[PDB]
Amino acid sequence: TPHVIQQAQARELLAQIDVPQILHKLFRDLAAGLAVQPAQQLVAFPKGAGDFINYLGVLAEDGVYGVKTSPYIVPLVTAWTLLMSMHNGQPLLLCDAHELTTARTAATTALAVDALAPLAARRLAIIGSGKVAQAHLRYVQNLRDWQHISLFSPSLASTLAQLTGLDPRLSIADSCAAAVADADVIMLCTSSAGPVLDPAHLSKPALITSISTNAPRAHEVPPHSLNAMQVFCDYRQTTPDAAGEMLIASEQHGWDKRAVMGDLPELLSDMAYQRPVFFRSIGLGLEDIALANALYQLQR
Amino acid sequence: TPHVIQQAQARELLAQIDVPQILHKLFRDLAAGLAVQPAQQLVAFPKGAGDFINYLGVLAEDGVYGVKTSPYIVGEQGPLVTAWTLLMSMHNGQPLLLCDAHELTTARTAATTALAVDALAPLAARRLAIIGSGKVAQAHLRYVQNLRDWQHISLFSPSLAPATLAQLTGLLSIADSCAAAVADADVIMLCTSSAGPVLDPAHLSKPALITSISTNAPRAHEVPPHSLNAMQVFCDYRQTTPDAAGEMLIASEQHGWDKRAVMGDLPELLSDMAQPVFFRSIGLGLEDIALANALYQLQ
Ligand SMILES: NC(=O)c1ccc[n+]([C@@H]2O[C@H](COP(=O)([O-])OP(=O)(O)OC[C@H]3O[C@@H](n4cnc5c(N)ncnc54)[C@H](OP(=O)(O)O)[C@@H]3O)[C@@H](O)[C@H]2O)c1
Ligand SMILES: NC(=O)c1ccc[n+]([C@@H]2O[C@H](COP(=O)([O-])OP(=O)(O)OC[C@H]3O[C@@H](n4cnc5c(N)ncnc54)[C@H](OP(=O)(O)O)[C@@H]3O)[C@@H](O)[C@H]2O)c1
Ligand SMILES: N[C@@H](CCCC[NH3+])C(=O)O
Repeated sequence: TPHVIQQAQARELLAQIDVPQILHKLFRDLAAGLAVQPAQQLVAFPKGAGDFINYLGVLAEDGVYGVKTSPYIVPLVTAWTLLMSMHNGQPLLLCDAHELTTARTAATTALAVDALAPLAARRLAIIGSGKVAQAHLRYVQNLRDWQHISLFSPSLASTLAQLTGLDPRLSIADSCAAAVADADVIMLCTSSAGPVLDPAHLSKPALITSISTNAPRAHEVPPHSLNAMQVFCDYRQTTPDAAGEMLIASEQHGWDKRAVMGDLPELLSDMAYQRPVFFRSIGLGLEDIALANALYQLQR
Repeated sequence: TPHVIQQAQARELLAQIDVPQILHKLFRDLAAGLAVQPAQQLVAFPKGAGDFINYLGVLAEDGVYGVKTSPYIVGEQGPLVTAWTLLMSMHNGQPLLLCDAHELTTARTAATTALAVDALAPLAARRLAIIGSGKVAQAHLRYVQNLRDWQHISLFSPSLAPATLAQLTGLLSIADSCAAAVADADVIMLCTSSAGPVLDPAHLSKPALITSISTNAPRAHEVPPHSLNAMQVFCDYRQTTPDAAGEMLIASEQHGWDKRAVMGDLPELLSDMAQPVFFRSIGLGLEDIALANALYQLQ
């Protein structure tokens, strides 16, 4: 120790791990106080040259804690996780967490789609076509008897067989509105700073999920729309004070956090469709540390 | 890369670097805006198991940032405390060095206090007292030895009243009490692992420079916090440390002390911008990142 895991081996090890299962466990443990989610810290480089965020997790029950450091340089974004022992204070693992991040994000949304989507859902929209959107598809393509799956990004008109080759039910829409038309579940998987979908423009109640974080107060629905949605999120205690649409809604549209009807801890320990349903994830250090730990236990 | 440097190798490379040099440059560099010193983060483990502190630094000059993590694991008769520094690249966002920072830390703590003693002690200061006799006290004694014409050096810990004879004779007396050790002292260096007061600046026979370094508890402090109201207060970095240093937090919360009485920090002292004297060090990530980066340059 410490084992140093570069990208290739990390991906090989990633493939041998049930991320949905690991995060499922992590949330029930968080619900029971067996894991602790510390605050993130963000530090700007001088002269616009970029930022870095440190994400933390304490897995008390497993006797490990960690930091993922993610620099954004000018646009290069990497991620590395250091796992430390709570028993002897020594480093266990230093792991390239670039792919681990993508997986946990999609698997976290996935857990929320499983807990929240109505059992008989048939139509799926994915907005965004990057790796996070593809992972989202990979991790939700089996959760329901989807008849139809729609995908839209701007760039998609102007490589297309990869996208349609991830599922036989997937077709490229020419517009957001086409993709989401008649959708039971809509997964917003974009880099967008600002709204990509108004829930007022829906033909029926849907489950809407959102993951965009790359911007100060980045958000994918209109902040006012939270007041018209049944609102869920990854963690009650952290996400409302950082999710852009949630801040803006509370500062300007009189939205109160107490309107949050459940987080994943509450959903997955059973403590938590006449209106649309909104699920917000912004990423939790605990997800990063859980995953790195799973690699560490696998690496032994 | 990344290189992993364990304890024994870290010490050897440490012997090859000029710590006071590096910290002098560093603190001038921080005053001039060329490096960022964000606040430390303390995270409690659940159920009284302990905590960790993460120290950050951006050395934008040398194209590196990093994080030193320091777990504090509660034990039966004393905490187990470690320190590992991860140094990252600002060009490609990859790790450069994961280094055991146990001894690096000891060195940058003593050297930080030596910078402070230089800039704050009377140029005609004669008698020196050191409270504590462990690794940190040994480092202090060896970094501050040629800063003044010391005519007497006294030293106290309750165990003396091994690896220090390795520093007794690395540079003069061992007192039988705290009081005896600090009689007529011009500079008193508190170099303990104490969580609470080891010296009351009100029982001194005359004014002195009093320095403090202990971080061996969430709010460790080596002087009664109320005493900060009767002392001219300086610290390593005024932007962050007044909000973490035990005695400053307690004084502010209960003794009506206010952080704006901080008459200077080290960036200010070593850029001529500053003004009984107390100096408080709790460690700063930049110091940690600077020293780690030195070891990385050596490879
Ligand atoms: N919540 C979390 O846990 C977490 C963690 C890390 C990252 N993230 C977020 O995940 C996002 C997706 O990551 P990625 O690697 O898949 O990124 P990416 O490769 O940059 O993909 C972004 C996608 O958003 C699409 N998009 C659709 N409508 C858009 C609109 N109106 N404005 C902007 N973009 C629009 C883009 O279309 P084009 O084809 O036209 O570009 C593109 O396909 C990141 O940008 C980040 O904010 C979330
Ligand atoms: N070690 C580092 O790298 C480093 C770096 C930055 C800050 N610090 C801080 O400095 C502290 C000291 O570190 P160290 O490595 O020198 O520890 P150490 O080797 O255990 O030495 C601590 C010394 O404090 C003495 N001391 C004197 N009066 C005391 C009192 N009233 N209560 C408690 N202790 C008293 C101890 O007495 P005995 O001789 O009777 O045991 C001992 O000599 C750390 O615990 C930490 O807060 C350490
Ligand atoms: N290892 C050090 C702690 C490192 C943190 C320095 N600010 C100690 O014994 O207390």
